[PDB]
Amino acid sequence: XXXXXXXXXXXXXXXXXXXXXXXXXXXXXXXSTRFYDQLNHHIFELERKGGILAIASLIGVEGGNATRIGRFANYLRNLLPSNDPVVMEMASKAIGRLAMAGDTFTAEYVEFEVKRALEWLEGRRHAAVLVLRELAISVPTFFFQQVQPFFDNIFVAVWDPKQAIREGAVAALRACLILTTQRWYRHTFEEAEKGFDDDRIHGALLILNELVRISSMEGERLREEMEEIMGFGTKPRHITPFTXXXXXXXXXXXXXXXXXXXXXXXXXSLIQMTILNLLPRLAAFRPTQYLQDTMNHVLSCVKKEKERTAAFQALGLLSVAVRSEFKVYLPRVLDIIRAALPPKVDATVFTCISMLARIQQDIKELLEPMLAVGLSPALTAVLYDLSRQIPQLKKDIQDGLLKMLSLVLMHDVGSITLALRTLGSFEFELTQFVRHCADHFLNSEHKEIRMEAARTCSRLLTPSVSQTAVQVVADVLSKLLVVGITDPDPDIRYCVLASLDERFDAHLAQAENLQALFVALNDQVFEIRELAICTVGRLSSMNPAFVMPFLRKMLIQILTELEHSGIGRIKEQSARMLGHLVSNAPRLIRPYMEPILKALILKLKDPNPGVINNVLATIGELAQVSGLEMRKWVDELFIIIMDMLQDSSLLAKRQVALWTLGQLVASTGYVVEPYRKYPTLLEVLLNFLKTEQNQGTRREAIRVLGLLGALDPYKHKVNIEMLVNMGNLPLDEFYPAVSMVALMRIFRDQSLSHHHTMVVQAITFIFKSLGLKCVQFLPQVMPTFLNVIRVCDGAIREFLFQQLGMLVSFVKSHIRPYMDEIVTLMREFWVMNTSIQSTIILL
Amino acid sequence: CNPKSVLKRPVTSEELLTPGAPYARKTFTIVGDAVGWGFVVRGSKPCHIQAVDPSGPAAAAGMKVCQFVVSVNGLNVLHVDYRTVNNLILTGPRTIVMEVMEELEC
Amino acid sequence: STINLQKAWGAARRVSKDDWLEWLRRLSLELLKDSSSPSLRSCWALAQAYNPMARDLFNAAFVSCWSELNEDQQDELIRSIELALTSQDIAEVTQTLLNLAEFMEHSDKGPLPLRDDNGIVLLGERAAKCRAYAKALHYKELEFQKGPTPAILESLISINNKLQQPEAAAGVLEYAMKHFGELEIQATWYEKLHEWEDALVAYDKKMDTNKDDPELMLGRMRCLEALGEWGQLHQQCCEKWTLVNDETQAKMARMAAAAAWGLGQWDSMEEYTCMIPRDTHDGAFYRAVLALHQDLFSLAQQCIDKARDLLDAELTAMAGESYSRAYGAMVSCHMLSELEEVIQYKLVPERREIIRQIWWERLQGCQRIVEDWQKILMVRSLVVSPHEDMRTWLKYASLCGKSGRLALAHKTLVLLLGVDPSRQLDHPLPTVHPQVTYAYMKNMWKSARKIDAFQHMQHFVQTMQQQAQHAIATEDQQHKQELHKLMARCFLKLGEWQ
Ligand SMILES: O=P(O)(O)O[C@H]1[C@H](OP(=O)(O)O)[C@@H](OP(=O)(O)O)[C@H](OP(=O)(O)O)[C@@H](OP(=O)(O)O)[C@H]1OP(=O)(O)O
Repeated sequence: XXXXXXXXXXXXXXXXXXXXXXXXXXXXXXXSTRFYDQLNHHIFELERKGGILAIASLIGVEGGNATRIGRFANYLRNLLPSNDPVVMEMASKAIGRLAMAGDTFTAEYVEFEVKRALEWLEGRRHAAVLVLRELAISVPTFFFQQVQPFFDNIFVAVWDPKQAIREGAVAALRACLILTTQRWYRHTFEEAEKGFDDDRIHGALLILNELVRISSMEGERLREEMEEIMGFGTKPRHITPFTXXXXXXXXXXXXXXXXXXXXXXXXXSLIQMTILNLLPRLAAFRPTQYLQDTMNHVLSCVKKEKERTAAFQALGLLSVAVRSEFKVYLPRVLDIIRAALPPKVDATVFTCISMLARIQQDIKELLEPMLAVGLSPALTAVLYDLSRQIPQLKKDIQDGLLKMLSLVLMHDVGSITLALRTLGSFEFELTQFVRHCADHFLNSEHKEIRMEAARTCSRLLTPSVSQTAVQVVADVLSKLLVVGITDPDPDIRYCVLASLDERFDAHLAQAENLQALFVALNDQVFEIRELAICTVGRLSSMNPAFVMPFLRKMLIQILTELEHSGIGRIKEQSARMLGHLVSNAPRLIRPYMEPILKALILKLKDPNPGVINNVLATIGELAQVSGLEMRKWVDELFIIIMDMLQDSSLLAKRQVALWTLGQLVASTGYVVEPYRKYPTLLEVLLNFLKTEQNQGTRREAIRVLGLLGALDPYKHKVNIEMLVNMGNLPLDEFYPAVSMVALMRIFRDQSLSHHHTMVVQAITFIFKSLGLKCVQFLPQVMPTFLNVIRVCDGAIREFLFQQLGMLVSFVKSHIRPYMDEIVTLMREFWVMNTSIQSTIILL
Repeated sequence: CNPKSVLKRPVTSEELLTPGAPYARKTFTIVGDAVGWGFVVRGSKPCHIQAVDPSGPAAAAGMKVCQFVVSVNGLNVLHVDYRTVNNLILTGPRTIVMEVMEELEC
Repeated sequence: STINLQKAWGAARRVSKDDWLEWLRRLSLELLKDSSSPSLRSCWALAQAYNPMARDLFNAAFVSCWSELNEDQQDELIRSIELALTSQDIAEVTQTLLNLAEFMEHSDKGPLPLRDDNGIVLLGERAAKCRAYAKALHYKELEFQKGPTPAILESLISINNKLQQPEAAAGVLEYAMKHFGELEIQATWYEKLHEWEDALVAYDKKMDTNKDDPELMLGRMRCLEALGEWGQLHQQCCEKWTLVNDETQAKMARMAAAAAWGLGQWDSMEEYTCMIPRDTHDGAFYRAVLALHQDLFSLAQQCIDKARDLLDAELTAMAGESYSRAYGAMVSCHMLSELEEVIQYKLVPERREIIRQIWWERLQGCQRIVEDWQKILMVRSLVVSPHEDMRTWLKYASLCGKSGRLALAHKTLVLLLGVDPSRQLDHPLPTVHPQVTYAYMKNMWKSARKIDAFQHMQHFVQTMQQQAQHAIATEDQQHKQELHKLMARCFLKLGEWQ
């Protein structure tokens, strides 16, 4: 896009720049090569954030290539030596995305960064640390290639007086020790305890914790879950849609930690933060003297500020680990919580109150301040998971929680968003609210309110005999259908339409709703159109008298757009649409299967990849729906698919090719006989196993070898000189004979076009060294050599005629049989060109 | 000889129900897998765990063979047949909430 | 002209594939440069730019050089050849040097002497890892000629089976019987030869004298499952569980589940399948089977895909070296795709007769080995009792007879008949299912009860011709045509027997 591409480049150079980088990545999803390298170089030299956004995004989507790797490697190698913060971490993310591309140069690029990282071990030191952390996560194998340099250099470099290194290098030690445990430990504990004997505190405590934490995931698994905070009996659809040392040192890991936490209680915020993280995980390994040194730092940090968030997380682990002995410090903790909440940070306080239960009847009184705090996603996630683990009063929980929601929804924008997310996330017990919600969505100009109130109402209509209740549900769903047709914002239209599930099909099958749905089959958005035609097809069993005439009209129109529109996209969309009918309305389509299949075969014999892919996915869906009525056309379909399977030139994906072939063999029941008709079938299907890298595809290539049966080896047999040279001759003759044979092989084909001069010279020297015994080889050499002179071009011609002259001088009288051809050659290739004339006169 | 019995304890009825003494209850939440959970319950009255797949998710989260269960996914199944529990676990969600008696080496 | 050669010999600092490949290229080009015959020396320049030329002249360069060397250089070379094959062997380098050793055997000069005996042991082991089973056999036969040992005979047997030459391996067991007797013949040799009857006799003789051992228990259980004696195989399981370790436990359950499934005891089958490791193909398959027994269709499809995923490794390895080796995997894929067509059979009543016809046509394309058929029929028996499809189990009974396993053939036919004629000798044969009865009589004749068979045939044909006359209406004309086609074959048997 050239001018406009450089215009938006400087626009992204000078939120908005992340939306233009995501749009450039979206433009690279569809998509010259030189202009993209120049545009990347234009953004590089100028700003540095937009340059990293240009490099990393293109490589991931457009795909790593030898050209692109060789060029952009120089750009990445220039940024790392000297750069600003934030831009450095973005450049390190561009390394991780390059290293997970999965190319042949990845082995060189990763080991180039790792070797230079070991040389360093401040924009140099922290850069190498970010490189080692992301490579340890993404690439465990080549990260393990240098482990002895890793530990030795890092235990020196970590204990330098720096903070950014201590944050990352310990996380690199985390990624390394996890790989060591699953598959050094003495060298870790020695260098860590040497460091312990205020910069040399918070690093040693994390190293001792690594031996404790990895040995026992029970401590970490509580923290890992709090940070983040169908059915097996379902019948599948009848038509398949297309698709030791850490335990003997853990005691010393807590003993040398219950002193550091007692000494460095308030020395040099950062150290107190790492102490309050580590202390619970050490106590969860082995809980009283250890508890007293833990409890003094944790309890004192709760009253303080800038730590209250991490303090309760540590306190929640301590409450689970130390069960009975912690009960002494319950009045201290609960008084601080009763003082902390009135001010409304406390989003974590509720998460840890959930982990406290993870109980007594006192909690009943604790509910009246808890709910008075306010609506947060943590609070309602807690009370939901509270009633899961301890369902003593699940009725009283829902009583208070519905009373809270009622007080809220009786009465800014972002809160109403979250209030709807709450109302629609987990189950509840709501008629007036929904008729009032029918007012809010219509009378709200906010896109996010409408989109959430839509998600909420669609979720809250899961309870779906009194006539009045039905008429209410009918009214709301009629209003919803109106929104799904008339709303401008297609996202809101998509959410509403997507939310009209199987659950509502009793209501959607009503006459009025079906007249609406028909209008919806001509929506501007193809995806909504797809979803609407699916719904009407699904209802063709409920009310076929109405639905079947309308799907017939739609079928004719779809097949018209397929056959008569001469456009890739429209035809691709039309096949997809015919797809949704076959799957959702198989009864309707069965009588019309022979017309449809002839139209589709005609499309397969037409001279865009996505069109053929959707046509194949439809034929595959017709197979199952046909129910043995397509046998007559089986032979034609098989030939076409086999022609398309062999070779990679065909645009159509092998995956769907193999999938539709599976569905044909399966439904129609063509077994054993196809093997006889097409004997290369077993050679094609055993070639995919040696070529394909995709799992899904390899699975299909197996599933098709399954359905076709296991052929008897004999039935497959029905369906389908150098040593000899030496066996005869003496060695002095053998050596010319094998040399000649080896030269003759290269002679033929286009291999000679590369090794022309070399091959010809060797043959001449052989004949000269032999003498008149070369006459033997004449019938081999001459016919080829003459045909080489005929099809050779340019400079080589002259050289060949020179060497033919040598040949003729050696062969002498024996050249008589081939002389006539040589003259013809000369006659044809004699020109007024001075060069060839002197050559031919010599010949 | 067709059935197999691996439980040394002949009967545990009226012994589990009494609070305290031989065992300490624990709740083990097991997540489903692509090929199944990997546990079998074959206790007539107490529904003791028959076998556990050593490489399965259940063995990773404790779930030793010599255990007894009384509640599954909330519903209390302390006094039902083993086959009935097998129906409940299959008809239930992919993730199963299970309580293990977990006798303390006694 | 032996300085660069001795560097290329005594380097051995190569820690990858392309490093040894580079050693090869440097070695070949140095041999061409050296080569006394100028017709080869002239090709050195071409061999540099183009690799195929260097490899085609490899054997001729070598012989030319190796003849010139004055013994001392040959030892320097031979020592380096030994090290290259023995240590850091690379498939591509190996099969080059094997083709060199073979070329040297055909030469007048004679085979290169490596580590004594001309490396008859080394080159055999190397060809075996190269999967050059014909070279392996030749070398293992040279070793046998020098001396006969039990180890040699064992390896000879395994080589023959890999080469799809069953008769030769059987001949090796006949040699063992004569010259070594019986003690030297292990039961595993019968197991490899598919002599399941003699292997069971061997494992019984061994388990009587020697105290019971994990190895001899699994060997005898493996024989019982191959024979299909599910009664005895399930008895050995139930007796020995607590007596067994967890390592043998994992090698037990794959056979114990097969036995439980055969007997139809689904509670036992669930216990056993959990003990099978999930990483195995069979572990996935048997979990997918207990899915379809409990109607867990969603989980079944999941387990089948993992089963296919684990069959990836097997299918690829077998397909690499001939279709015949790949047949075992092909049968695994047969059973997987049949389990997919049991889900359809349990969901679509309209599809039932189509599925049966497909099943019948598929089984006839498959090879007539009784093990493979038993596997496939056991799968289909998940939703089709033998009475609902007679012709499948009759053709099966036919194979059992012609393969010299009349005991299994008898059991199969008794199960189809409905009762035991063997017990009630005085009673007449039941006339319901006449095609079954006829198959039973022609089995009885093969069992050398040929006076009794003849008498039964006379009774049967009198019954048939009376059952025809009285039941001939216009309606049953296709039935009448099948009843005449039977009676005709009965009359022919009567004659030949008389
Ligand atoms: O083994 P035989 O006593 O000679 O019997 C054969 C044999 O039948 P079985 O299936 O019982 O072995 C043939 O089957 P194949 O094993 O060769 O496949 C069968 O032929 P078909 O498979 O074509 O039915 C043939 O039957 P027919 O005489 O109708 O050709 C039948 O002969 P008898 O029934 O006369 O013994």
